[PDB]
Amino acid sequence: HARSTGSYSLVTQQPLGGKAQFGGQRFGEMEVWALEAYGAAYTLQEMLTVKSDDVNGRTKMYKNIVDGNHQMEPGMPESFNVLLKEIRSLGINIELEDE
Amino acid sequence: PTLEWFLSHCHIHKYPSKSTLIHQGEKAETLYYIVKGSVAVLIKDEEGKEMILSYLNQGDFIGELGLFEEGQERSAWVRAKTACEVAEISYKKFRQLIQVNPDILMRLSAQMARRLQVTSEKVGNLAFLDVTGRIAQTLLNLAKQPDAMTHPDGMQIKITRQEIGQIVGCSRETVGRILKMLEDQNLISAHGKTIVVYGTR
Amino acid sequence: PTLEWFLSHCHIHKYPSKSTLIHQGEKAETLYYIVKGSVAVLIKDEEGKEMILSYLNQGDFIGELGLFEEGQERSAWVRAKTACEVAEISYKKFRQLIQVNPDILMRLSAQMARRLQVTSEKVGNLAFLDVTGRIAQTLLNLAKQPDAMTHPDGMQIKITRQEIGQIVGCSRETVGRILKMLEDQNLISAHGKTIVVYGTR
Amino acid sequence: ATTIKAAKKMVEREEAVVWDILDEVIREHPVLLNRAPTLHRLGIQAFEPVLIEGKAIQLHPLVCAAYNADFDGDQMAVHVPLTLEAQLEARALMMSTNNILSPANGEPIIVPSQDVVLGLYYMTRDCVNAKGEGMVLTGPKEAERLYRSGLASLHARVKVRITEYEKDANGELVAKTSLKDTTVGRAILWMIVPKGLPYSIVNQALGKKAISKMLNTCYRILGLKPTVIFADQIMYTGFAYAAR
Amino acid sequence: ARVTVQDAVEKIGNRFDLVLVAARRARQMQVGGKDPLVPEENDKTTVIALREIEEGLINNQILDVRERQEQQEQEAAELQAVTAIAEGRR
Amino acid sequence: HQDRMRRRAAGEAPAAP
Amino acid sequence: ATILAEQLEAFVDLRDVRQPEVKEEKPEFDPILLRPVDDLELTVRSANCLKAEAIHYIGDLVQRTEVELLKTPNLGKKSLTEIKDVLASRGLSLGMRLENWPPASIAD
Amino acid sequence: MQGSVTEFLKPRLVDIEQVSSTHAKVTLEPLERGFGHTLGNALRRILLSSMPGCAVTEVEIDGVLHEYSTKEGVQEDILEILLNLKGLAVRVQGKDEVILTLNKSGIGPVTAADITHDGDVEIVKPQHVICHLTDENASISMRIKVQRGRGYVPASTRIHSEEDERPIGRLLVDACYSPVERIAYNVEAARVEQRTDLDKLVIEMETNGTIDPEEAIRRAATILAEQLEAFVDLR
Amino acid sequence: QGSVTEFLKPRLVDIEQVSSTHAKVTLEPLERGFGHTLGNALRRILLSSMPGCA
Ligand SMILES: Nc1ncnc2c1ncn2[C@@H]1O[C@@H]2COP(=O)(O)O[C@H]2[C@H]1O
Ligand SMILES: Nc1ncnc2c1ncn2[C@@H]1O[C@@H]2COP(=O)(O)O[C@H]2[C@H]1O
Repeated sequence: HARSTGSYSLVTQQPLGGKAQFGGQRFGEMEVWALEAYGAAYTLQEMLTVKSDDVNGRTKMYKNIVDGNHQMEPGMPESFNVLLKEIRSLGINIELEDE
Repeated sequence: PTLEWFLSHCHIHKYPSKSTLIHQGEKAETLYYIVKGSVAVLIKDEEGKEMILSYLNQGDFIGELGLFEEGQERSAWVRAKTACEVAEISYKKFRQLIQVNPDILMRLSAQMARRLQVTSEKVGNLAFLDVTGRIAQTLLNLAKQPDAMTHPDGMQIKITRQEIGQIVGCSRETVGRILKMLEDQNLISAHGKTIVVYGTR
Repeated sequence: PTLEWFLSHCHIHKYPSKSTLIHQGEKAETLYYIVKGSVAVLIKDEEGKEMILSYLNQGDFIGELGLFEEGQERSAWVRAKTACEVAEISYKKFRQLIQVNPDILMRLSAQMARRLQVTSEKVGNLAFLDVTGRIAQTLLNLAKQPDAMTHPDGMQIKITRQEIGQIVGCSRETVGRILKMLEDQNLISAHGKTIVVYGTR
Repeated sequence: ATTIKAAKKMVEREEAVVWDILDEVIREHPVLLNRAPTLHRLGIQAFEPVLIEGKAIQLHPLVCAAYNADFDGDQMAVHVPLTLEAQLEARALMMSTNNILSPANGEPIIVPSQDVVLGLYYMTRDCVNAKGEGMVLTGPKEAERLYRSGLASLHARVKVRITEYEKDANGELVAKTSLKDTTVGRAILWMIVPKGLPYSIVNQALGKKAISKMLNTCYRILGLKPTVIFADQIMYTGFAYAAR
Repeated sequence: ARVTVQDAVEKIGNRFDLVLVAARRARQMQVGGKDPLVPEENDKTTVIALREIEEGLINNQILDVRERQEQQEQEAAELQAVTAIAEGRR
Repeated sequence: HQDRMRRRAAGEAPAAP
Repeated sequence: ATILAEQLEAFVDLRDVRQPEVKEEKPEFDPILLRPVDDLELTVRSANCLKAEAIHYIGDLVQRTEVELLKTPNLGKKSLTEIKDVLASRGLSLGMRLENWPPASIAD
Repeated sequence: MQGSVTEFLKPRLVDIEQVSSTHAKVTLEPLERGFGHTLGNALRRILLSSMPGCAVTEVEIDGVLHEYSTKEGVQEDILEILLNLKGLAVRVQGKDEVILTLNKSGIGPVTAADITHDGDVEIVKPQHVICHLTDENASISMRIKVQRGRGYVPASTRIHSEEDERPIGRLLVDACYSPVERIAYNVEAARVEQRTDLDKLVIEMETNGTIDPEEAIRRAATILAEQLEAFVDLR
Repeated sequence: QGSVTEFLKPRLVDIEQVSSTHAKVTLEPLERGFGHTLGNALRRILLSSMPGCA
């Protein structure tokens, strides 16, 4: 079995696996700490955003390796920008801020 | 490529069909550059028969020998085969374009190398290969031309036997007598001007 | 002047007679220049017949066509006629001298113009002029060459009966027949290779 | 192809699938072999992918000690880096040729397994059980048995190490400007080490434990290249004599 | 193993440094085209395929390093400004 | 570590900060 | 044993001058040929005559010849020389073979 | 054949890279799945067995009775004197056995050029030192002999006791009759840009100097061909 | 070097036809060493290098 492209949910926005299409290997947390030990960086944030959660950063990347270019930096995760509203309905206000 | 910075300060003139761009005997004081179309280079003798050396399409220069050594004469004739547009730049102003862009000189001097070869190889064709051999190659050359007419059996071309003698260098009678000579051996076919060869494709 | 600035980065290396300065098939990574003597350049067919395109005497360059466009091969064969001293300069280090001084390139491409005029105007004479006319013009052409020795009666040159046919475009048998014919009429002279013509000057 | 869309209808699901640039597309793009579970970090290493006919993932035999898995019917997933930044890190610390020693202690974790060690222990074999020391110039000469200073070790002396084996023969070999009495098997691997870095190995039966202290000192002074090269001839001469 | 890889970690007294040396610059070379690369074509990888060479890789540019230069926010601020890059069809 | 780098556009950005 | 003999005839010094293997393999194609005739910029006239003569792609026209297309009382010589003019830029011309044609269709 | 029975391509020699006068290269591209180990083994037992050539066999040094003995006038012992006699280049025209003499007295390592010149035997390596003197009294004089044989036989296998055709004087030394020193063959399934089942036969050979690497390949191969006359024809 | 018929040339001395399916032919002039190198370079030349019909 091998998967490269497939369908995605709405609120969840994650790689699935239908019938005709295969399924993607879920990068378990057990393989996250083993990577942090090396002291990496970009190869850790990718297995959290574009390669799963991030949606608008997944489509833009697909149009970068087709012409022989390079994909830019991912954006803000979808499971994070919705949490801001999820917590907002709990009588508590949350607001982002730069420097 | 070469087009980049060169056609910004020229002099459009355009030369009609069967015109005279270069006159063998005059002083070279004007450089030429082909933009669109084509042109044939040939020379004449004491009679009137012509002899085409090689064809030069677009992206080629015309008369660039009189640039290095001042005080020269036109080597060969340059008759415009079809309607083509050629620019005009004096050698005096051309030397100033090199000081600001030596790359332009690297292009013109690069084509002079290939032309020196195709001209030398043309001489050998008039010493080794005979009438039958030289014309045989012409049949395939005309078939590759855009004006060639494809044929289910082979290739159909429309060219007078007078022009052929100006390419291979011979009479018009020999071209015809030999043309039908290959017909008896079942190799090609001809019906006036239509020459349908076999083996192609 | 500029010539002296060119010999400041050369590699003096003498080449014996019947040597090989240019081998058709190898990679062009060395520019050659003639200081003294002379060298000949010719090609071959499928049988064994040679074909000299043009001769190169002292003050000329050897193998300069593979300089403009990087990534080429030796066109024709270049055999050392006599003991000549030739310099050596890689094309890589040469291109760097052009970007800083295009004038050096103005010298090399200056000799490539004359080598094209004596070839284009020669083809015409090899299609109309007969054996008598073609050879006649050749005698005067070789007399104008710097390698020619002054003769009390006329001019003394050294050329085989093959090289002559390679210039006028004909067989080697025909050359020998006419050559001996002019000897009976007391017009020229021949004793193997040395041909002393009369009427010149 | 000239269009991504046109190529999409090419390798769909028909009998039009044909090999092409598949060889060049994968040259310098390492992959992370993840065999769960993963305790330390050796569970996720990087190797240069090579195309091979089959429907299985071939794994290195010497690295099996890290993935602690057998080829009885297991299963392992593989990941592929997209960003170039990760592609560089895959050849910086994720690769296996740079993680030879053990982070915990300091002893080489990667050591000969079953076959690679069998071929070495076979070629490096004597017979011991000697008597003492004597002139011995003619009479004995029994194969390549271990001895102090006698047998064919003095009878057959050759300058070059080339002409020695052939018809199976041992004698005196020149190594580190000194005189020694060993066989062709006792100096078949101990002669390729000085090729890169000269050392000194005590005369003892080369085993799985003996090499452990060797790789360690072959990494103290030099970098990582001069030490990984030695782990090449060990594999070749590991499955050769293990078949005869 | 690989070509000139252990030589880059021995020349300088650090390993984590060599990372970004051929990371934030390598990925930047592609998003900026190829013109920013002023060094000669000599320092370039070699890929054997169809009797020719393609790609480019890196790890052969690290030669003239320095301490303090630019911050870290401008690396991709004026980079994508001077060159936009995209993909068009006929 | 983010202090030192290896960019400067290979000689086209040292005059950019 | 005869097979082995021929496997050594090159050492017995025999007059056999034959080249071993001079094959050049580099699988390539021209997907641009799979493009319709609506990429050459034509007029409504030709856009209605060709499609009426079973011409939907540029590969269905090149296979024919400009000597039999003159027989049809719905074409001409100016409707053929105009096509070849545009084909000059694409790199195609009348009288050339095709590969992998027709493209993806309804394979039975 | 004419009846079309082969249907397979037959390999053939094309180029011989002569990097030296003894060592060269013998390539063989045209190969199939099976013939790679066939030719690599059908000649392996010949270039390391059925090879003429010639080398040192017996050396009778004046003042020397045996090998374990000593010699006054030399730096190294007799044991090392025979050591540098295995790699001695010798090329005799047409003779099964030739005897050479060596008469030189003084100071200076005796070379191969000191041996009496003969219009028959050719010395490829004249700058080959075999002994070393020490003083005035130091003087060597032996009658080295080179003959033909068959293969390679060490001096430890061709030895019996202290009695022989000429005990006193002679000194048993390794005789490398076969011109070839060693032969190795590696299949190594090459992965060319195209075909998969493509392999080449790399024949590594390093002769001594008795014959030419070019004629050595054909010679050893012809011998094998002289063993198939009762198959291809015989009728 | 020499090279002048130093070895014996194999010749068909006698054939044996025990059956119409299996036979036992044999050559006589064979030196000690060619009875194995010629047998190994043939054992793998009749396991797939044979046409036939089916
Ligand atoms: N065989 C040829 N091939 C290309 N160009 C030519 C040929 N013969 C003559 N010419 C050109 O005709 C020109 C006549 O004037 P120029 O001497 O200035 O330069 C000459 C060449 O550029
Ligand atoms: N007709 C000719 N006139 C002048 N030089 C020539 C001629 N033909 C060949 N040459 C020279 O011969 C050389 C052969 O090698 P190159 O290609 O490097 O460069 C070639 C030219 O410089």
